[PDB]
Amino acid sequence: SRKESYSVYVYKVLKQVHPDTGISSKAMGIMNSFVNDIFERIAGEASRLAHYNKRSTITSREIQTAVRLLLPGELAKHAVSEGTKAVTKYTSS
Amino acid sequence: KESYSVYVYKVLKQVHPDTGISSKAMGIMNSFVNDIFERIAGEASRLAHYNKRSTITSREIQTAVRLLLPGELAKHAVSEGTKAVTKYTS
Amino acid sequence: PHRYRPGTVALREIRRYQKSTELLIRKLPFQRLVREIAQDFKTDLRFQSSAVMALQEASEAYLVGLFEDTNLAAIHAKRVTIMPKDIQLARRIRGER
Amino acid sequence: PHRYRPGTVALREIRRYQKSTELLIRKLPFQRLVREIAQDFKTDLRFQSSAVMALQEASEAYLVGLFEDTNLAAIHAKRVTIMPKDIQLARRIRGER
Amino acid sequence: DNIQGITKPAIRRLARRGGVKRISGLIYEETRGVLKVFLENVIRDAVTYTEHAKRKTVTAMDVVYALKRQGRTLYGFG
Amino acid sequence: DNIQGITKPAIRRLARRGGVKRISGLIYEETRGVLKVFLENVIRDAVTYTEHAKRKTVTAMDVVYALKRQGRTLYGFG
Amino acid sequence: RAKAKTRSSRAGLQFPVGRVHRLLRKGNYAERVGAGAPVYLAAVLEYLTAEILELAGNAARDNKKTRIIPRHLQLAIRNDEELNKLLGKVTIAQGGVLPNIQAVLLPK
Amino acid sequence: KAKTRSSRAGLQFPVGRVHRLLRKGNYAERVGAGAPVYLAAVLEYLTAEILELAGNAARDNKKTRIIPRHLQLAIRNDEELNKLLGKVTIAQGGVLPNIQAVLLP
DNA sequence: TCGGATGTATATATCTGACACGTGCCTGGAGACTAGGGAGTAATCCCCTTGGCGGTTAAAACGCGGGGGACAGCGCGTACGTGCGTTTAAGCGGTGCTAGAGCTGTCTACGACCAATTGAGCGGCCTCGGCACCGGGATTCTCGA
DNA sequence: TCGAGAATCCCGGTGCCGAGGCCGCTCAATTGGTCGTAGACAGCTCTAGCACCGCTTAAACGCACGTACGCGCTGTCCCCCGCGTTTTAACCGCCAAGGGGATTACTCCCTAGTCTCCAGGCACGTGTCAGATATATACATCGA
Repeated sequence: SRKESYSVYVYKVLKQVHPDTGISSKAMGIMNSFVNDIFERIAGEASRLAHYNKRSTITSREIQTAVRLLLPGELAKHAVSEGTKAVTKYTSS
Repeated sequence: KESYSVYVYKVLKQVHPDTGISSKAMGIMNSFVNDIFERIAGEASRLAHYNKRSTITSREIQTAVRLLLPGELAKHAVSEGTKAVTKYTS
Repeated sequence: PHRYRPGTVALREIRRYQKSTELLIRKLPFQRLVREIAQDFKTDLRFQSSAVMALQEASEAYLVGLFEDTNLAAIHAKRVTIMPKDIQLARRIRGER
Repeated sequence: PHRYRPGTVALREIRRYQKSTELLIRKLPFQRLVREIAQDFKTDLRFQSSAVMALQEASEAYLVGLFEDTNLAAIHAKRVTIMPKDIQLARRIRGER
Repeated sequence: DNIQGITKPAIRRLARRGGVKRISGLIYEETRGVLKVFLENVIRDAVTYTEHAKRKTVTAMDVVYALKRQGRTLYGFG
Repeated sequence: DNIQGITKPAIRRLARRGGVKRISGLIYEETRGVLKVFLENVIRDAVTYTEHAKRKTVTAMDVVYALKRQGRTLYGFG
Repeated sequence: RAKAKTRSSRAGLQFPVGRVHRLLRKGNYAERVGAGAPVYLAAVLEYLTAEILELAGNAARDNKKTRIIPRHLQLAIRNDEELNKLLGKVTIAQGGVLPNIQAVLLPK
Repeated sequence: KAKTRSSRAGLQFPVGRVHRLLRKGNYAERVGAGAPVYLAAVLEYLTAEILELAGNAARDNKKTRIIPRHLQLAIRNDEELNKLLGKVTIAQGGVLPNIQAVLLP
């Protein structure tokens, strides 16, 4: 039973933000369920967007539109900006 | 363009032989059929993903029907589905 | 001078507007409102007639549902008139705010 | 020989159970109720302690939200004590019949 | 503005369809506000849908998809 | 008769957590009824998931799925 | 070479087995689709359509009309206690609302 | 020699795992190269905001370890995160302490 | 407004049990190369959406009773807080143990997949009967008396 | 009770346009073969859910007394309904155009696919400190 989770990555994010804090096990299980829910939500919206336009590929445009649809205003703007920044840096290197 | 128009018309005539249906009512029926189809198919796919199954069979559709239809509706729907499956296999 | 008692001309029209399936809002002002609201999102937009019709139908259904809920709220407070506090009560219980 | 005036002990409690997170319902009675309800669907059906705890917490949260909604409905009616009509109004506005 | 195009008789007719006997004077402005909020919410999603398709026309599919996104599925348009 | 196992002070504690000052007598019975309805609805889907899984034990993940299908997403169990 | 008997006729249905199979395959629901799943789904859809059309025709007959209009659909959905909750979150275009006036509001 | 796609994008969340889950989820026939990067970036930003609010809410309680109660407080107190997670129940989270003004004497 | 008596954080020692850190290994994520198919680009061209003009009038805006309902004040008696003894049962700890979930090993029947091929379903054209509408009449609420 | 008045159902006559049927006529659903493989089936393991059993104690409860307030009654008064009068812009029909939403043809480049290897992350073991808990103290408040 090789169970996969987001423990290490979310811990890295916390150390990036708050270097002197920790996550309890129940709180970390809640984090994992939050990230899984958001991931499946965005992926489902992107799949719906691709199927609505007779398109058979999930690209960055679909994820951008999905995150613009689901997240609230300033959250959507910040998420879109950060995602575009990450995509450009990945493309450059 | 794909539409359940002739199919809904046939079902209507089978149930009410002397009853017509308007174009807007037919469009609403088509939208209802599409909505129920996508709902049941999504639930069946979700079941297959939960149970680590790569295919959707009559079991997944039956469980999706039981989930998405309340009470007597689910019972009669699974009855008709089982009847049709048994008729098709034989 | 025959004067109808205040109140009968309410339930009378209520029977009519529940028996009918009209849209109860003038199409051109609602289309203008939709164009104005969408102007704040993209400049120089075009709307299909089916799109504005669907928007009008959705707003109609939403508003009649909200009016039913606020009528229930006003009845609960031992009143006949609907007042805005009932509106925010219904919208808050419905999870909108 | 003193006595706390009605109203203060309600808040000494409302604050206590709002600032602290607990389950507020005895585990074994709720588990027995869950098993009794599930008996009507499948016979001799087993459960997991994690599933029982999940049902526990979901029921707690559902009732807490329902109690906030019904409290607000009662306050809307110029009242303080919550009546079953308040619960019915909250459930009808939320759409739960 | 154009929110005033939703006239007082329109609000009265909507309340009558909802089954309301007497309307207070403050209902109309609040109804206009809530209608504006709902229309903004739906139109945001519809316009994002029509941007994603690289289109400058808002079709009925965009509107029905936006309505379905907020759990307000609409039958009769495609 | 385990529906009475949810005692009156339990409903009182839940109301206090929700922020309620005074309680009527019928509140206990009404809350028992609504809780019974909610548990019946959730457990129906949980047992259906168990049936489709060919299992005889209701895991917490099935309860999470049943709650998610009902529009009440649950975090902290998977 | 034998006669091309349709799958819907083979299953004694009216809804398309082949079209539902194609939609299930192209809908990206699962990597593979079973043989009996389209038949079962077509049967369920046909039963639901039959129930909706039966109640709509009854409502139309109550209105002395022969052709079915969206108002009859709305009446059929909102009068039944199960189709209403199945379609509680949907709106029927031009269907209106079912007549309902609260007893408190009535005079005397 | 091998460099992970997460580091190549200057991110912490696994781009490879996101790509694999996009393939495995039957979401679409094909997955673009940059779609997993964008999705991982969005998830990383959302988690960063959630963890920041959880951390400073926990520090408000003089606790250096974040518990589900801190998560609930952080989500409910923020306007936009509350809107995003309005229909979400956090286990062992509790509710915001608030009493209506009419109830007070 | 205060003597004073509570459940309100505050100040400090003791376990202690979850938490974060070595660790190792195997398995999924990177590099490397093909190809071939989904998709961008280009042109086009025809639908349809925007725009605006004139006529009709149904609908909206406005003003004026005035009456019925929203709201404030009082009385009451009735149900709902509060200590309290108890008794009722609920967590808390320990073990038995066994149905049952989870992982393995065949291998078989079932699901793609591709080459005909054909009939069922879709697009366009009548075409007439359902239904909308109008106009006069019988019929049914209504509200002052 | 009741009758003039005002809606309201009803029925007959007229029009007109969508529902329905028919006729080509593509294209995608059917047949029929292989080809691989998902899970069907049987089996072994170990694990955690069920049952008991007793202990100690939280709390549920049934019962009293005081009283806060939920509700009904009285009264006021005010604002919203009903109707008549006066705009007015919504609606319908029409015409013009341009623009952009679907299409068809052509590359083309990007990702699925397959082979190889390695490093990272997850299961395991473990020393450690964040925090619950026990004990005594400042302290914002119901009655005269």
